[PDB]
Amino acid sequence: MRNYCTKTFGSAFSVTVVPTLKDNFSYLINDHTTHTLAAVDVNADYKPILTYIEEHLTYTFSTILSTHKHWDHSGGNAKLKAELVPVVVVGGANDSIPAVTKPVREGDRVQVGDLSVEVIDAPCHTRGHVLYKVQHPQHPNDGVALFTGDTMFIAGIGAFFEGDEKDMCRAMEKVYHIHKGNDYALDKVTFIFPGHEYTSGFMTFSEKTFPDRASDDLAFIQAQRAKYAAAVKTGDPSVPSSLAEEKRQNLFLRVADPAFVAKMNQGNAHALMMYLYNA
Ligand SMILES: [Zn+2]
Ligand SMILES: [Zn+2]
Repeated sequence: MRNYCTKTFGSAFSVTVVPTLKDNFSYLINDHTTHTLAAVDVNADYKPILTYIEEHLTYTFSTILSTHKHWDHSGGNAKLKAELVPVVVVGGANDSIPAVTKPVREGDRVQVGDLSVEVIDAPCHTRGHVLYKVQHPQHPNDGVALFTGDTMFIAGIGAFFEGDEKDMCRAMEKVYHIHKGNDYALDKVTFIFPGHEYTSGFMTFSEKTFPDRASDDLAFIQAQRAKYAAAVKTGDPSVPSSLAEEKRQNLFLRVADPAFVAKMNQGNAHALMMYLYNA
């Protein structure tokens, strides 16, 4: 009973949230200016992507991007590529991603049609995990899609399978400061597309752990939590949240704000990250 939904960025591009496996999200990027399609985090259960393109939609389907190596994110790369181009498979250089033809590292960009895809290194959950920051260079104010895989979820973070709290702090610092160059004007139009529907458990955590009961961020967390749960209730994805929203509701991301670190009073940022991870 899990539905797709589609997030649109002005007239420039769209991102379709495709529920896969039990709780995974794969994504379809659609560049409207050139009719070019790309998939993110294709696993064994890739047919829902085709059914969407199929039912809902002259198209070039040119790229697959993998946030990290884990099978529930890359297990469909080869099988999806086989049909039938050429299909470029993008993945972080240090994750040895199945079927990769474009290994990438921090600062690299690839084009999907006229869209730019910028790569951010985020080792922790895997040694080679990356994030993909997608936008239209000629339409920067229409917003940004950020694909976070298993590094960041709504109100949450992934397990540190191949790394540690220092690695996650660095990842949170990068995400937090993406838009420093524009005085965070684009935070409100930057949308977060994570690996899984884990929003429920993490929002319950944010609501319980938020330290300042006098702030309206508590009321905000509460309203957001209910909002996401009602979506999940109708089959709708909880995702995406905006980066502006995450900066309020995601306590792990807020480790990148020194005032929040001081308010939590659980040691320095590294200590606090470990405190939150262990709670
Ligand atoms: Zn993973
Ligand atoms: Zn995963």
